Amino acid sequence: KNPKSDKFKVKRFHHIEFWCGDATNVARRFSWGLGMRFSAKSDLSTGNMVHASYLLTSGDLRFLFTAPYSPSLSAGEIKPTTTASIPSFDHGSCRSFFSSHGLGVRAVAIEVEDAESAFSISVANGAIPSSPPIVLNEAVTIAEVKLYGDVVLRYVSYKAEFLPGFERVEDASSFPLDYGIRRLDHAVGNVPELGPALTYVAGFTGFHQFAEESGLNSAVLASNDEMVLLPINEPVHGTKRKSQIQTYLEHNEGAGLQHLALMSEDIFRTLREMRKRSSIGGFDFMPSPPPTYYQNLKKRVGDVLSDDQIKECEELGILVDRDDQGTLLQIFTKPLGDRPTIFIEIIQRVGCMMYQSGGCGGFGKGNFSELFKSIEEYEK
Amino acid sequence: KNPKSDKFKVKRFHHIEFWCGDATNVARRFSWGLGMRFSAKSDLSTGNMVHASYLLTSGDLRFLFTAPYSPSLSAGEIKPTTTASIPSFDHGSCRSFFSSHGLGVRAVAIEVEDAESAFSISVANGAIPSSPPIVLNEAVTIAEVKLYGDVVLRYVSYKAEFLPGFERVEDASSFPLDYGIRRLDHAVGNVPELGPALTYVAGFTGFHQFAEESGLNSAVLASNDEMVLLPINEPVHGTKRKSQIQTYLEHNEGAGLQHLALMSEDIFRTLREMRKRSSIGGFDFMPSPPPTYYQNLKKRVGDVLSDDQIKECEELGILVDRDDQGTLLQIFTKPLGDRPTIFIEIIQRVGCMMYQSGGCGGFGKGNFSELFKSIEEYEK
Ligand SMILES: Cc1c(C(=O)C2=C(O)CCCC2=O)ccc2c1C(=O)N(Cc1ccc(C(F)(F)F)cc1)CC(=O)N2C
Ligand SMILES: Cc1c(C(=O)C2=C(O)CCCC2=O)ccc2c1C(=O)N(Cc1ccc(C(F)(F)F)cc1)CC(=O)N2C
Ligand SMILES: [Co+2]
Ligand SMILES: [Co+2]
Repeated sequence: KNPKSDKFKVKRFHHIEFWCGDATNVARRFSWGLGMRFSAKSDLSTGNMVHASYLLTSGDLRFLFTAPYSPSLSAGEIKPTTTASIPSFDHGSCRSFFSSHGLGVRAVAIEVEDAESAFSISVANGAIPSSPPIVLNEAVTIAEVKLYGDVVLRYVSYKAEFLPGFERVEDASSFPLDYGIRRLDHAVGNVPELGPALTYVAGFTGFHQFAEESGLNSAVLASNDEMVLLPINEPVHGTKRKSQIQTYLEHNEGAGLQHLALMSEDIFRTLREMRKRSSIGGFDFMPSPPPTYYQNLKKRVGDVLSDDQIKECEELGILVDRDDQGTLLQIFTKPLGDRPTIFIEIIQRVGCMMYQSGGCGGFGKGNFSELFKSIEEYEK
Repeated sequence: KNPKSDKFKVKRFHHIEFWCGDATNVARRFSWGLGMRFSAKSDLSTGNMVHASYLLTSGDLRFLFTAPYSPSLSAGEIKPTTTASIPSFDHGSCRSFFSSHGLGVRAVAIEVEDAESAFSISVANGAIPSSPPIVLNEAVTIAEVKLYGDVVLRYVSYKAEFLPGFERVEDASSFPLDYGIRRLDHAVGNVPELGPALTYVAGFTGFHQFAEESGLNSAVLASNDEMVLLPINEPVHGTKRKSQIQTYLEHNEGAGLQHLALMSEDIFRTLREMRKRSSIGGFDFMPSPPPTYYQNLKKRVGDVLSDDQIKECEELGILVDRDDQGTLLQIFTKPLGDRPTIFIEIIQRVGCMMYQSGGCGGFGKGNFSELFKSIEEYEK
């Protein structure tokens, strides 16, 4: 059931902002590893004396990487005279975030009809404000509320690129990489206590719960058309193997964003291209399932995937799960940086055609059991 | 003249250590951009709860990238019980370094006969101690003194890999990249005042001055066999164009390492390979000289380089300078990270055969004049 209870008009995921120590090196690594092109910048060369911010895009997916300059460059500025292009940025907040959590997501940004109204309604309904609505060049409004940990939910609304004060990137440094990634499917938080986290976020958004022994409990919040999807996990303590959610919270110094799931238009091509680059600057993937997992795929999805398509999943280490509505192909990277905290998921969904409805096939929760069983069977 | 006045036995450059916010992303970017292989690690997977450190190698060149974990992982440790593999590491020092200077070189490490003796003699002769000699697994001794700014000169000595507590990297993640870089030729500091910097460093090492209108004054300190080369620059103020040394000091928050010069066995292949990767995760190069510069090469080095070899320099943007002893091919990257501070030089030297003596052909100081003249001529 979908009660369509959003308290303001939400459109789509807009961008994800990483707070970094050095934005240049993270952005270049991510660009090569994920096949995202450099699309926009705001830095010293554009008159920004406060922060360096680089935008990568692939389809509709937008990854922003931001780091502070020396405060001495902007010491004479005040907020009314700032050269920052993102007015919510603060040197001390950014350094404190990074020192506490390491490399990770500061902002999950969604596009809304009216960022000022979304902010006001959110705070009226319990959201903890983080940055008030600020209108940029009479063209874009941006506002921020706390989501979980030190992650903010950022509202952006457009009267009619990316943000005022960003410049389009010179063609020569804009190499048109593309491994097939097209949009952000969902963004997932880890928290110590799921209940209070859900109540808080659903309280101020009106997002509804989307319909759904090893590590976690989780629930998913969704916008009216279920295209903005925000799962949240909590640990399940005193287990046989240690909870990966608890490990996250230990190494992250508390709650934060756990993973970003990136939809591909062709998950086979995306994984071929990403895996070719794992050991030359790109991303590594989690250890692949045993061959028993792929033999068991025939009985589970043999009506969705051909034998060749199942063998292609096996070559690439792709996992498969299935709803009553549709089927999910997914795979997980190793952690994106030094700490065993944030990672990326690549996904593609099949079914639920009307356009494809959001969350078709679920989130792969069946693959916890299915992986465990396949490895026990492979021990044989 | 070389008075061979080293106060202790110095062998060669050993490694360069970058202090990072996230060592993983910097190391992966550098590996792809420079063609260096992952050779060793010390991190959570090796029992290090303090710092993540990744070693890249190309020939004899060794680049170490280090970042701190959450102090909470090691809160119960004391120095006698530390799990750090580099005992001089300190969470607060590293975060303060990075917040102040951004991504850059913390340690210029040279191999010596006896790191404890080099440390004692250095401090007896005016060196400011930074980390005392510490013997690692009865096998390697490491000690540190201040060089300039927050950069340390690190002494390492071996009784008989890399460091105890580092593990050799699993083959699969060790892709054998190689664009031809073979060793560190020189490492260059920027300081506000050259005189006091020279007197200090030459005072405690016994390094001698190596024989040599636009931005700087500089001098070069050299070990007995002139294979350890440490140039130092100061700004020249009140100039037509602004001093690049002064710009460095402003954006770096004071003195620090300006550039690393990396010798290639085949600078043509290195630059072909690096330039292919500039816009897909690698490094960019400074704007190339005008064609007049390459026409002027015939009169300057036409007895060293063929016309084809001169045309190959032109295709790759390589600069050329010449001593009375030998000839230098060189080129400079754009800054390695967000700030206009540290960059890399790629070099190859021709002449001075006996092995090749250190510093053959100089450091390219003639290319300041030669670049200016060529651009004025190209304005035509
Ligand atoms: C996160 C995740 C999802 C997932 O998408 C999801 C939602 O979207 C919302 C509902 C709840 C949820 O879990 C689905 C399947 C899944 C994992 C998973 O996390 N794992 C471990 C794992 C550990 C450590 C690391 C790293 F080392 F990188 F930190 C990466 C993956 C292992 C594994 O076997 N299955 C099958
Ligand atoms: C550093 C340097 C050397 C050099 O090697 C050297 C020694 O080894 C010791 C003696 C003194 C010294 O200078 C040699 C030639 C040279 C430069 C040079 O720096 N430049 C500018 C330049 C600005 C900014 C940036 C960056 F934006 F990346 F910060 C990179 C290069 C411009 C240029 O035209 N010539 C010709
Ligand atoms: Co997921
Ligand atoms: Co140089």
